[PDB]
Amino acid sequence: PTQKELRDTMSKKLQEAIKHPDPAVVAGRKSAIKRWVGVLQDNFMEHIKYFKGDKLKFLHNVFQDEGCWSGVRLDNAALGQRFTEEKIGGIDNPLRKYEMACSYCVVDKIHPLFQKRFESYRNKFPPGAFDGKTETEFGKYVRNSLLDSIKRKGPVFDFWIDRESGELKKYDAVEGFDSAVKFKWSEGVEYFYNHLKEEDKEKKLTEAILALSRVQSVEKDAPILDFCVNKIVDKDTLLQKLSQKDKGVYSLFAELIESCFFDTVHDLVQCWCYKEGDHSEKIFSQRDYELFLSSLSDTMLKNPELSVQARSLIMEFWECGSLYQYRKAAVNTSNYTVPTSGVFAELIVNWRREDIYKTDEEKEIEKKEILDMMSFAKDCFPEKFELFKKLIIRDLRLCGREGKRVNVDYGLFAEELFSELEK
Repeated sequence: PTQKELRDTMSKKLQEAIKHPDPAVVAGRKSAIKRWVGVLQDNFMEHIKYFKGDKLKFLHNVFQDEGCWSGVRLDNAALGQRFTEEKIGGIDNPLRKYEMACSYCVVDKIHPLFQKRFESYRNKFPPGAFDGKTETEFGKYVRNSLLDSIKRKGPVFDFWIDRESGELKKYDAVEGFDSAVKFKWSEGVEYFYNHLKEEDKEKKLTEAILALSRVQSVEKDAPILDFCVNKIVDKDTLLQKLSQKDKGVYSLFAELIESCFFDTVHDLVQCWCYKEGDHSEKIFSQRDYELFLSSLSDTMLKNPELSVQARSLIMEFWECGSLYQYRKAAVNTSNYTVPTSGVFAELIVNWRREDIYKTDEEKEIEKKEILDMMSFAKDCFPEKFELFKKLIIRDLRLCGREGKRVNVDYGLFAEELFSELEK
């Protein structure tokens, strides 16, 4: 397989650890595991790629531990403790412990774990005195050589150890926070956030959100945006600042959706779009709206374990009263195209998906959602509905997407919905 397939395989394997009565909790924790492994790029995959047997079992047992979770998000303080232990439940820790202590800001263990790394690294040099240097000179030389080597894997692994003295470095909370944002180091952002003075927290969170909410955003930005948005106390002031930034609101929603932070997007739609001057003021554009829906339906197919939650957010955008104008324009056919043809096609693909068991009740809920959306398209533009139908069918036939069974005419499934609609 490709590296992407190996990451998806590793995520799916670690997701076997997740069991919980609440389906939203299961889905959210499974998405958290996928972000921890890495989706489009390696995150912790780099450390665990070749783990099998007891090495994988150690990770399984960590993610099975209810103490490692805060709702649907990983509890980094608890994870850091587990990932720096020598053994848990009779299984040796397979991870590079100094690197885990750095990443999770386990400040009581970074220095002693680095000393063990330093002592073994020193063992590749001759056992005597080296080049007549003093012990301090030689210790500074080996430590610098070791840290210069480790820093290739990321600035976090050369952040905590003083080059001159070898001691654990101390950071002011603002300096650490800014460095962690620069490093796209989500664990460090949270660690230093907890050390900011109360009067500084809102300003620093807002700075981070405005800096990262841009079309240049990448996957490692999303956990930082999610963390910062959920720590903001005054969401109305945040919107005022973000709406002054070019594509700021679009970029925030888009990055959160693509990384499956669905609960956060739900919360922001409620705060910013379902809130009750100009009653019809918009905070994102018609095209932004269509891109939210298309991103959600694409994420739904890529992550079927989240399909219920993705559909919920699609319907939140669809039925939001302040967005009714966008909803209508989203089903308007013009120049032989309709903005939501792919969304409808992907909802149909999801509805007909059979690789995971779903009850007849869940299938009927999915079907009714689709029929209700199609009925709206027909009611808005009855004279264009025949073209609308053709475009959905063509979109189903033109794309071979995830979750779509090969050599199956999905257009026939669309025709079944269309037929029920007329009668």
